[PDB]
Amino acid sequence: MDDQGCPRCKTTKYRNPSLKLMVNVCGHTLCESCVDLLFVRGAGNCPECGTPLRKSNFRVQLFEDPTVDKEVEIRKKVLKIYNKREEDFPSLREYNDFLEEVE
Amino acid sequence: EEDASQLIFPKEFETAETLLNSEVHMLLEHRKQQNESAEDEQELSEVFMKTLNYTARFSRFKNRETIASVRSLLLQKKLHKFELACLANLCPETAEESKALIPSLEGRFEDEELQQILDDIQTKRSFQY
Amino acid sequence: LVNVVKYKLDHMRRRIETDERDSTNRASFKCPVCSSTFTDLEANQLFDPMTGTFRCTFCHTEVEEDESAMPKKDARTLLARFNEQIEPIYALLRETED
Amino acid sequence: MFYHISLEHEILLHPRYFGPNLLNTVKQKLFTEVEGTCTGKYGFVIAVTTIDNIGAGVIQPGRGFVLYPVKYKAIVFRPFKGEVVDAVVTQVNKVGLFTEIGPMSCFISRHSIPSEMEFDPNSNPPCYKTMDEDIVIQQDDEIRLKIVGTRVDKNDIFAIGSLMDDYLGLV
Amino acid sequence: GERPQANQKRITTPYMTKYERARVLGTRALQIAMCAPVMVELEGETDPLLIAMKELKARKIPIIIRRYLPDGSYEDWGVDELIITD
Ligand SMILES: [Zn+2]
Ligand SMILES: [Zn+2]
Ligand SMILES: [Zn+2]
Repeated sequence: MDDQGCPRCKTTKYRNPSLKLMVNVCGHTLCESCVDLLFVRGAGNCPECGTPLRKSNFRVQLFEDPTVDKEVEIRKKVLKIYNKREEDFPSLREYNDFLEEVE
Repeated sequence: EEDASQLIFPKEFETAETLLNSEVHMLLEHRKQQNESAEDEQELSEVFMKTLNYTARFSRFKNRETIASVRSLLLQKKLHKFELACLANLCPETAEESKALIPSLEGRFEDEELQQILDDIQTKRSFQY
Repeated sequence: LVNVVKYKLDHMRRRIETDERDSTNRASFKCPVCSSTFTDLEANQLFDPMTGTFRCTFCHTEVEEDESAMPKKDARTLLARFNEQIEPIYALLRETED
Repeated sequence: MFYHISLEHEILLHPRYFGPNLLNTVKQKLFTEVEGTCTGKYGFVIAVTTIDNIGAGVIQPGRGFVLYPVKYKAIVFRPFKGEVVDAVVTQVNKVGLFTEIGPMSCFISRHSIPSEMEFDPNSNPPCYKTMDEDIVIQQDDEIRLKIVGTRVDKNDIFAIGSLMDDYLGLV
Repeated sequence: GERPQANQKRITTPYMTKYERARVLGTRALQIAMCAPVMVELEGETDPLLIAMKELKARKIPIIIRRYLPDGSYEDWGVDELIITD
């Protein structure tokens, strides 16, 4: 929980166990405290690089979904452009051999 | 408090008619004609010249009936009086740019119908003067 | 006694959050000559285009900060981490009651 | 935002300023009084459209002037929290950017400015240019910002803005 | 329309009272003293109390008496519709 770090406020996880955490598109985890604290100071920029955040692309949740950063990125990359490939490949393949390349 | 992102408007500015740049510039142009073709004896002020120049600097329309046509297509949908002027005065280009200016627009209708709405706005947009 | 201890823990945790939230939003301009606390909503009238700096109202003096003691852009981290120090000193007492 | 509602204000006329047409004297004085001012409830009155109805003459003791409850419809300007409009850069300072939207003055703090557009005090004209010199935002430029907090004051209303938002710059 | 009812039925006799004569003579004297157009023709006088008295006999003073009723309504009266009493 507190081992992944915190961007701006840095003092929020130690104040409330049932904290509402959010995610973005580049691949970070920002709680609800960093959303309002960064908007009154700047806007929607990535604390590490430069990722613009205009639309409401935040997924609010209080169950602590992003546990491991490795298993949360593979679930978003498949349900984006790889989920649409589940129909085009069966229209040309003939054996279970090319499906191992997608995995 | 008042908030334009969540449509938090008071009881006085809830059902008020909004105006854009070319509309105010048109009404202020009639006041200029009353000073050139009549003049009377009283002189105006510099504030009227600065306001008239600022409206024409950001204006994008010309004809009178053309402006009222833009505020017509942006009303039949589930929108608001504030969201109507933001999509008519600024004249958005793409469908994704419209939602970037209004936070309360993403939680409405899809972008399939919004693309056809902006087609009429860009058609009547005066590219040159 | 079980609920009385938990009653004070909710007010002691919110007292630091209230005193910190009511201290970051105040001011950030003060003249070191006339000792006048200015705000950020008056920068359009306290500016002089012939010098590029800020001035005052009834006098022509240069302003500075606003007494560095409030949680500013950099001093907020020093005061925010003080609330996290309550967890290690009370973890032996909170884990037992939980 | 430019609105169009009905306004009601008590106009005082001097007893000597009557003339032949009494209705024409009150109308000519209305345009040279309510215009250019601003209120905390209606907004910045620019000009009066069409005169609606004109009341009678109310006379009160101890006040020799005459009052006419003239009802009209004038345009106003009341900014709200969250409006995205364009601005014109007037002054550029190392502390913050000074922009103005017509008769309204704005303000952009330093923390709302990206680190790429850093202030360069070397050259004489102040501007906010990037490291690779891509865009240059100097005096008298058409930019875009978002209103953060509004404030009314006699006539010159205040409305702080931000620049860190996306889809801004020279439009 | 919900309060002024002077264009239908009037109950008070059309006659000027001693209270209305004092206000008309006092209000008109203050207006003329502040440079006001004389309704009648001046013959050569400078007393402000006499100018307003001469205009009262000529019933040319453009004022309307608004008598507020104690119930909540009010009635209107003119100079020509009220005969002065001396
Ligand atoms: Zn945080
Ligand atoms: Zn990043
Ligand atoms: Zn000073």
